[PDB]
Amino acid sequence: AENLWVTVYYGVPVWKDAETTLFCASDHNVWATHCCVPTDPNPQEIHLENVTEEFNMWKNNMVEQMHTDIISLWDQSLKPCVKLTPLCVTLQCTNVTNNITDDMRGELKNCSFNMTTELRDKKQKVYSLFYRLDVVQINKEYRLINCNTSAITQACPKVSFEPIPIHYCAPAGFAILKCKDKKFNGTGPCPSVSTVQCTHGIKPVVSTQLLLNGSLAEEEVMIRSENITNNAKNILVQFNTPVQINCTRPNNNTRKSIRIGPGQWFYATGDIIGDIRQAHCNVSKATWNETLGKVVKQLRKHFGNNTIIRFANSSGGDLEVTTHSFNCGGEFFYCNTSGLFNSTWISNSITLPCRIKQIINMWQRIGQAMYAPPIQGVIRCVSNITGLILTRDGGSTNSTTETFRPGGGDMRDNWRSELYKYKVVKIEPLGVAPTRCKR
Amino acid sequence: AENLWVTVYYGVPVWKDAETTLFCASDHNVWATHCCVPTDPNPQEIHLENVTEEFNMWKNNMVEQMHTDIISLWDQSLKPCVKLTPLCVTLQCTNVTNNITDDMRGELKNCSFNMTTELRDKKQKVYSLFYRLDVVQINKEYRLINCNTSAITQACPKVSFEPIPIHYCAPAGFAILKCKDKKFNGTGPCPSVSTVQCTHGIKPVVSTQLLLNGSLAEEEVMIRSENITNNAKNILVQFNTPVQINCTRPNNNTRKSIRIGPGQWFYATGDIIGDIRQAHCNVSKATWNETLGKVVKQLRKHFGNNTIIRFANSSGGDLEVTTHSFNCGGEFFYCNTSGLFNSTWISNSITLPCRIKQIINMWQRIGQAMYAPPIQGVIRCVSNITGLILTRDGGSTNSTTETFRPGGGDMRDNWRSELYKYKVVKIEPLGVAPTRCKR
Amino acid sequence: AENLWVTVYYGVPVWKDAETTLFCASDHNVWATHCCVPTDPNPQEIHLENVTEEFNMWKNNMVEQMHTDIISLWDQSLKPCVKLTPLCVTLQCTNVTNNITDDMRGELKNCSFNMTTELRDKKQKVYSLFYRLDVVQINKEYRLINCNTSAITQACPKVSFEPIPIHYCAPAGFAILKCKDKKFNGTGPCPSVSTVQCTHGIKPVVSTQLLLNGSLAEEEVMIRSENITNNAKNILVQFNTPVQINCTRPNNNTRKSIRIGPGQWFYATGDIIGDIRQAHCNVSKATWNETLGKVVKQLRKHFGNNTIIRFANSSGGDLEVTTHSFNCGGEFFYCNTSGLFNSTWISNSITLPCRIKQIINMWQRIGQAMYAPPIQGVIRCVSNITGLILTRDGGSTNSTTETFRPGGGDMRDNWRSELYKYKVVKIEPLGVAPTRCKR
Amino acid sequence: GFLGAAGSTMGAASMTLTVQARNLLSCQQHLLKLTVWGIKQLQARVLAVERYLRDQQLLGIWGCSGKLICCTNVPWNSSWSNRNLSEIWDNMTWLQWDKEISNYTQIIYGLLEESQNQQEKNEQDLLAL
Amino acid sequence: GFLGAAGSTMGAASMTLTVQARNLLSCQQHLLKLTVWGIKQLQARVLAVERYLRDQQLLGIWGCSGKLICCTNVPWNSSWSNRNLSEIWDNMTWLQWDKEISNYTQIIYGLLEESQNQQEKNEQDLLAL
Amino acid sequence: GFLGAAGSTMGAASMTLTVQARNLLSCQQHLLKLTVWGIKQLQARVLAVERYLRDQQLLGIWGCSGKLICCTNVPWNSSWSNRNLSEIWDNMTWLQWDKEISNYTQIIYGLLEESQNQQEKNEQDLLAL
Ligand SMILES: *[C@@H]1O[C@H](CO)[C@@H](O[C@@H]2O[C@H](CO)[C@@H](O[C@@H]3O[C@H](CO)[C@@H](O)[C@H](O)[C@@H]3O)[C@H](O)[C@H]2NC(C)=O)[C@H](O)[C@H]1NC(C)=O
Ligand SMILES: *[C@@H]1O[C@H](CO)[C@@H](O[C@@H]2O[C@H](CO)[C@@H](O[C@@H]3O[C@H](CO)[C@@H](O)[C@H](O)[C@@H]3O)[C@H](O)[C@H]2NC(C)=O)[C@H](O)[C@H]1NC(C)=O
Ligand SMILES: *[C@@H]1O[C@H](CO)[C@@H](O[C@@H]2O[C@H](CO)[C@@H](O[C@@H]3O[C@H](CO)[C@@H](O)[C@H](O)[C@@H]3O)[C@H](O)[C@H]2NC(C)=O)[C@H](O)[C@H]1NC(C)=O
Ligand SMILES: *[C@@H]1O[C@H](CO[C@@H]2O[C@@H](C)[C@@H](O)[C@@H](O)[C@@H]2O)[C@@H](O[C@@H]2O[C@H](CO)[C@@H](O)[C@H](O)[C@H]2NC(C)=O)[C@H](O)[C@H]1NC(C)=O
Ligand SMILES: *[C@@H]1O[C@H](CO[C@@H]2O[C@@H](C)[C@@H](O)[C@@H](O)[C@@H]2O)[C@@H](O[C@@H]2O[C@H](CO)[C@@H](O)[C@H](O)[C@H]2NC(C)=O)[C@H](O)[C@H]1NC(C)=O
Ligand SMILES: *[C@@H]1O[C@H](CO[C@@H]2O[C@@H](C)[C@@H](O)[C@@H](O)[C@@H]2O)[C@@H](O[C@@H]2O[C@H](CO)[C@@H](O)[C@H](O)[C@H]2NC(C)=O)[C@H](O)[C@H]1NC(C)=O
Ligand SMILES: *[C@@H]1O[C@H](CO)[C@@H](O[C@@H]2O[C@H](CO)[C@@H](O)[C@H](O)[C@H]2NC(C)=O)[C@H](O)[C@H]1NC(C)=O
Ligand SMILES: *[C@@H]1O[C@H](CO)[C@@H](O)[C@H](O)[C@H]1NC(C)=O
Ligand SMILES: *[C@@H]1O[C@H](CO)[C@@H](O)[C@H](O)[C@H]1NC(C)=O
Ligand SMILES: *[C@@H]1O[C@H](CO)[C@@H](O)[C@H](O)[C@H]1NC(C)=O
Ligand SMILES: *[C@@H]1O[C@H](CO)[C@@H](O)[C@H](O)[C@H]1NC(C)=O
Ligand SMILES: *[C@@H]1O[C@H](CO)[C@@H](O)[C@H](O)[C@H]1NC(C)=O
Ligand SMILES: *[C@@H]1O[C@H](CO)[C@@H](O)[C@H](O)[C@H]1NC(C)=O
Repeated sequence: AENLWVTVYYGVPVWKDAETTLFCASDHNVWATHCCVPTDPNPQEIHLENVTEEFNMWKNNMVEQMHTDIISLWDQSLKPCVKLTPLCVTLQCTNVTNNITDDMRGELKNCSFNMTTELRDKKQKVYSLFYRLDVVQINKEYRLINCNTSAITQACPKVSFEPIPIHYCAPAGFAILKCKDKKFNGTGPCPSVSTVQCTHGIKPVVSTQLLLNGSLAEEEVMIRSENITNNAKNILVQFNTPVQINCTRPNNNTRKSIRIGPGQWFYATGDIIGDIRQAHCNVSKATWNETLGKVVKQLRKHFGNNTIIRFANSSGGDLEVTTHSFNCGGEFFYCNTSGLFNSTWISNSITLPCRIKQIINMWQRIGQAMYAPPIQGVIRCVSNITGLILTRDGGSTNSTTETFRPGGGDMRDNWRSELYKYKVVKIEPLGVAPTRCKR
Repeated sequence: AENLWVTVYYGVPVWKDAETTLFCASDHNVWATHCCVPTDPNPQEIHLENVTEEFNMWKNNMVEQMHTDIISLWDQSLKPCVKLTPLCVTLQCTNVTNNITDDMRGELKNCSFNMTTELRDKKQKVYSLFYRLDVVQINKEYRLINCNTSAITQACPKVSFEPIPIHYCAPAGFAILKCKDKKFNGTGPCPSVSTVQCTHGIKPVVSTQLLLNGSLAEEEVMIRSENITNNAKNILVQFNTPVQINCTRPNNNTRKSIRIGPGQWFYATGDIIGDIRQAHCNVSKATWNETLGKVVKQLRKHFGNNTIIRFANSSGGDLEVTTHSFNCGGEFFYCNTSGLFNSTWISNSITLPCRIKQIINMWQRIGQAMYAPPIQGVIRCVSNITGLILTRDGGSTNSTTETFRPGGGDMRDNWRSELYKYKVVKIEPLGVAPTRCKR
Repeated sequence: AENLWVTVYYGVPVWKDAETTLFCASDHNVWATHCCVPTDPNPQEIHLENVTEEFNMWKNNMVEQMHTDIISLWDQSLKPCVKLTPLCVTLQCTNVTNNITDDMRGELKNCSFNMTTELRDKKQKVYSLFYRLDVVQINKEYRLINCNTSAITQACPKVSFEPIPIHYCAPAGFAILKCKDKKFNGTGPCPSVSTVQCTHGIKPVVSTQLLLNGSLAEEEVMIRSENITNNAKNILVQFNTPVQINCTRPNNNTRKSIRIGPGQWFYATGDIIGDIRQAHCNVSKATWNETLGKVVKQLRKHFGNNTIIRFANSSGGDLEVTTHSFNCGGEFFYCNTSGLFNSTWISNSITLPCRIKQIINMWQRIGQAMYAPPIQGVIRCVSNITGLILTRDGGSTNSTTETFRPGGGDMRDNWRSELYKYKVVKIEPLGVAPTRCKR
Repeated sequence: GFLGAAGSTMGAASMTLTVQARNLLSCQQHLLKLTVWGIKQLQARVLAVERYLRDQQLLGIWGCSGKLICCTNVPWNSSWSNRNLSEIWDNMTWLQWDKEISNYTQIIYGLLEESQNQQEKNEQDLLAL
Repeated sequence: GFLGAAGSTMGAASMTLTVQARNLLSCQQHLLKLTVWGIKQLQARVLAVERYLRDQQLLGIWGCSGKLICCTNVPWNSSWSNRNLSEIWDNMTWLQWDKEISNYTQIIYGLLEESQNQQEKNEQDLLAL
Repeated sequence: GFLGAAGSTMGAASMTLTVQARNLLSCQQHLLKLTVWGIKQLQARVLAVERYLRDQQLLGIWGCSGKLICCTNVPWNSSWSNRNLSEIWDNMTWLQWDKEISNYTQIIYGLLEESQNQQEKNEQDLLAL
């Protein structure tokens, strides 16, 4: 009766959820190269009036995409460097005692061994220092820890892994939508959507227990989880103020280069210059014991105004789980965080010792090991704690006192909080509608 | 006079013969991955009325395409596994005698040798069993057979090469045409053409002399050849009924894992549990000596109603030529087929012993060798003999008695019979013709 | 007032300078394969009437493109061949004295050493001859020269690097413009431009000091430079007549193949058959001392009718700088050119001894070395000297006598003179102009 | 302003069709050596081209070519959406509309293809006449 | 039914032009790691696109764009095929026809290109008038 | 004769537009194994396709499709080039002309896009009327 006909339109502003490959883009570092295409210096962020969309940070393929690419890049940049297979020999070791402080006793070992020279038919006696974490006893015979499980390679002493903020950008035909609501918590509709060409800069920082160098929420400390109720799930906490942490490795180190083949050099840790001290991190007591008060108030929102909130130490397991894995300056620290989670909250300078390790299983895989060459001199790091990874045990439904503990994580979780506001969609420009025109 | 003009048409159903790359597609196996794209569960086979085309199975590039890809995939899946270079040492060997049946005497050797441990500076004494085919005498000193010619690697003990039916599918702009006539024999016009998206499933089975697990002709046993007259060419015979063959390796095997480096494991054959017996295959006598009668009748069609047809044994040469190469369960068998070809035909349970080999030159190339890890327990295989590869010598023009022998082949020949009915063409949608219209 | 409208045209013959990837194309050699796509046998060279363009040979990315690709191809063709790491052993060496001419005394060394056999646990005593340039003293103990710096591999004794003329061809949307003026000298407008599909054939010849086997200018000897005035820059001289040079390596060589592993063969230089003589090159005195007269006249054009021109020997530095690097027959010669540049010019058979080297650092990089297998029999080379690479020192502004010396170069310079006439542009087919039509 | 019309009504959004259309089509050694990232960039570029061309082919087949808006002769079925024009062009977005139509997409496309085949045959015959 | 009209006469086959046209344009880590099979899949896809576009460019140049059937002003040469219409449109397939014409393909294409260049110049001049 | 008209005047060069257009769109194991040269050949081919398509999309958006010459309704601004027609079509090449216009290229393209959007809306409304 209406006599309407199908009219075809092309260029219709309609889109559907999609999963594609984002291409990277920055502004001797590995991310200096794998993010060359410069971002626009003035990204074209477009506010969309009257657009509401559903977001889900726990099902975000951008998180998965970053994870795959960080690992893939990592193992490509180290591909051409010298293998340390020849170092997997029987070592003769003793304790380092020369000016070692009492707190470090037995931590370092002085090992001598028979290793080849550049000529196939000649050997040399060399020695180097190792941290005890990487040396396994076989009266003085020791083995490197990776020898019964994996191949060990030397990280290229030229390749930098200092985090670089990187941006993800959409390919043609795609767009990245950003959630700009306030107090968005993981999932559900976000009645404030803006379209961008690229994400903000995100640093590919790797850590456990404490989240470092991210965005500081916006208004208030926020608690997010896939489930909350199910204690098997993690709770991510994002701070609205940084807690500054100062970490150091005080020993003044030197290096020696040992030929292990024709054009193949091994970097060994030499004698420590001066007094030998323990690595550690400083957290301001008066900032931490205030920042947690904000976390506690937000937890009561879900756990009860009259409940008891307790922060306990970490649980059992290996260093990668029970300690704070901290990568800084090029060295790997394993810090003891028990001094940060020791309190009971009711309704009404902190020093963390650290260990240093050189043989690192960078990703939880079997068959590879990375040797981190030592850094000359001393190192000091300054960083922003921007959040927590917490787990929960009990209370709630039984008898008060929910216990929260710092936990480990899946790597992804450290990026999940920054990729949090973004979703990838594809544009579908064709569509039809009834009109009054006929050819 | 006719006042006709050129009219341009696009979308014309015309095509020309073409050679392109087909992409694979199935429904820890290597073909689980290199054929992911699923086929349509209901392929769109279209009968073409009144279409006759020339086919040629001997010039079919689909056969060549499969050959290149089977080899290429083979050497990629085994690329990351451990090399066995360190095993190429002087061995001290003796005969296996403990409960060995008389028929197996001297077949297995017990070899001990000096091999390294995971540490560069330590050695271990180990021993393993080998089949005599892979061990060469240098009074008791032996070498592995590949040492003077090629590098040897261990097949990955996780990668499966069990044949998977795979399908080939045309890329956009191409189509695969199928010959659906009856009794089509290699070359010439086929007045029954159907268009398909993909081929039927073809299993990438590798064998010599006997063709296994293919399609069972349709109506009658068929004999096909590039030439027939020229005895230098092979004759392929496709059966219209399977002959069931049951093969086994009865020895109950075990395995031991030997460290040969940091994260590098070698799989050795350990002691045989219980009685040691000879590998063999069973062919039903009453099926074989009937199936050949059909083959003989079809041969008389080309060789004479009153001639004499004789099936003789294989000729000289190495195992890959003179025996039936059979790959089953992951082990390599070399079976003696003389019991299958021993008869004279005129107008009017069979047991085949087998040998087992572990160092396999999988393709006829120089510089590589594959070590097949042993299978624990025992294996039994059931398969369908679907055809023969035969060669001819004499008779015909001289003085009766054509002799037929099982022959070897070019690998391709085992796929040639399944890719037999398919041809690849490209579509050329533009064309012109005279009409009565002017702009 | 004119009432003109924008009219859009597509297919406009307009272009802009551009840098893209050219694809190669020829007519066991590496360039037999990396230049397969055949050129058109009759290239469509189109003269452009009234077209003048600016060319610059010193900023030509085609030169850079060739350089990157010659190196990239070089290291790919040698990728799969055997490493000679096991040869880096302590050598026991003495002088070769059997029928060695006096001029060659001490040039060759007879070295014996302990090298492994195909079995990991066995050794063999072998010996081979080396040129003294590749052997470094450690009373008789010697090392191969590359052992303290780089990995050494054996050039594949099957891969040919004989120069093949190759052509560069434009990709779709691009064109190569050729400068066809006469007496064009490096930079500036060329009022004679022709469009081609591909360049002429250019042989990828590598040399120092003397330019070999190129195009012989056209009318007169030409001198080209980036600057002329700045003596820090090189001067390239292109001859209008070839000077024929005959080079040889007279010693009758043999070879032996030594197993150094399973399927791994090393090619050693065996005893010299007959008398041992010095390698050398012949330049006709009566051609050289005439060809330079032309060069001198052209130099006076820029340096003064009444100045003094002196040709002096090369300066200090290593062989790759101070000698004529000549690659011929597959062997590497280092020839002494002092006999060619020893004269003072005013207004009014030459024998060059050569050394042979086997361990070659083919490109000026650190960490790789190529071993050139010896050639059996003797070799003789005939080539065309087509130009010079000269440097200048003083005179001009001080007190007469400009001194010219043969110099080294950047590799690129040997191709720069052939890629000299070509420029790459891209076509931009859209444009607009005012017309009198309205829709 | 690429998706700026997303919250606009269907009618108002018809004025930005070129804004969306122009954004549907569009290092050195790092990607060339890292032959594991190049063969992502090529895949991304090839896909963008293929998607663009599939849309152009459908428009061509339906008789709508070189235009952003085309009238066709296929009648609207009230059964695909029993709404009047004042419910569609005003007070509704294109995103909402797609949800209303989705299931009938293939019916409509098939009808558009058939209409053009008939139209082309008629043109050829009329010109010959 | 992609090649279903293959045995049909040239006339009858004109009704399936969209059947053939729609089929001329159109894992994860396995192909990305096996950077020796990826760079077959990319080649296959790139080629399909290039072939499609070459046909579209010729149609565009000849003045036939966005249509499956176009009349042109180039007269038919009886020397290319001295047959009447009842021998061509009836009782003959397109495959047979291609064999009849093959050698004259380039002549016809060259003529179509020239015709369009003249037609476009005339349009520009007529509009200005 | 691909760039044969390069020295011709703008007017004369209008007769070779198909010469230039036809050349803007267009081993085995060596490139497949040398997966460091293949992923140059694919890049070269993909780029040629993308460049071709970007030009075609602009022509489509401006209302100029399937033609080498299109009149548009955007008036010429004397401020972009204050020359008369006898200075432009005669005694001047296209290469020189591009230098004269260059800076105003984006203004002109933006105007052409706007003109077509208005023209399409008017067609839809007129047909409904
Ligand atoms: C390197 O330094 C460490 C740290 O001092 C040395 O470890 C020491 O090892 C001895 C023997 O294993 C431990 O003594 C034993 O303690 C148990 C405790 O009940 C006692 O029952 C035994 O009778 C004996 O005293 C000693 O405590 C331990 N040191 C510490 C702080 O625990 C290590 O041996 C040194 N390695 C060397 C010198 O190679
Ligand atoms: C492992 O078992 C095999 C199988 O028995 C042993 O082979 C045997 O080797 C001996 C010596 O080479 C053969 O004996 C000789 O036979 C010839 C035949 O004419 C005869 O002239 C000689 O005087 C002598 O008797 C013996 O026949 C052969 N066995 C068979 C079945 O052929 C092999 O030596 C055993 N290896 C060991 C114990 O290391
Ligand atoms: C291989 O042949 C070369 C060439 O003859 C041998 O070199 C010779 O080495 C000796 C000792 O180093 C040189 O003699 C010394 O010369 C200096 C010159 O002032 C003199 O002061 C010393 O008292 C002594 O005479 C000898 O000149 C040198 N030959 C030449 C031509 O320079 C080399 O030693 C031979 N290598 C062997 C046999 O291993
Ligand atoms: C081991 O320590 C001694 C003592 O150093 C003191 O204690 C240290 C913990 C730190 O506080 C130093 O600054 C203190 O001076 C070192 O010997 C001293 O070396 C300085 C160097 O100039 C010298 O002036 C002092 O007189 C020295 N004192 C003595 C008793 O010798 C000693 O060198 C250190 N050993 C090593 C290996 O570093
Ligand atoms: C070697 O064989 C003996 C005998 O086994 C018998 O003969 C075999 C061929 C097979 O037919 C077996 O089933 C027969 O029993 C093995 O010794 C026997 O082991 C079984 C195990 O329970 C035992 O009951 C018998 O009494 C044993 N007989 C004797 C004489 O010891 C023997 O273990 C076999 N050796 C190996 C290494 O397996
Ligand atoms: C070393 O040289 C002798 C002498 O050869 C002569 O001088 C040479 C430089 C060259 O000119 C040869 O042609 C000369 O004949 C070689 O011994 C001669 O070998 C030939 C071979 O038939 C023989 O006829 C001569 O009589 C031989 N003369 C003598 C004195 O033996 C000798 O073989 C050469 N050594 C080597 C390792 O080649
Ligand atoms: C194949 O050929 C047969 C005849 O040779 C075609 O069948 C004819 O189709 C016309 C269509 O109207 C009928 O009128 C005739 O009576 C049919 N003939 C017979 C004998 O039945 C058939 O259509 C052809 N196939 C194709 C694809 O054209
Ligand atoms: C090196 O080998 C020799 C061989 O006897 C041994 O004595 C020495 O202790 C070894 N050195 C080390 C540090 O293992
Ligand atoms: C870190 O060092 C800075 C240096 O001035 C200091 O101000 C800050 O308080 C330190 N942080 C902590 C946690 O002590
Ligand atoms: C291992 O080496 C020792 C060294 O003397 C030798 O005696 C022994 O027989 C060797 N063992 C084997 C099995 O080769
Ligand atoms: C193979 O085993 C099955 C098992 O039942 C048997 O029926 C069949 O006859 C056997 N085949 C032969 C050839 O004996
Ligand atoms: C090989 O090794 C033995 C071991 O004593 C030594 O005597 C001999 O001189 C070595 N040979 C060479 C040529 O180095
Ligand atoms: C090179 O050899 C040829 C051979 O005939 C000779 O004619 C020519 O003069 C030689 N060249 C020189 C520079 O002597």
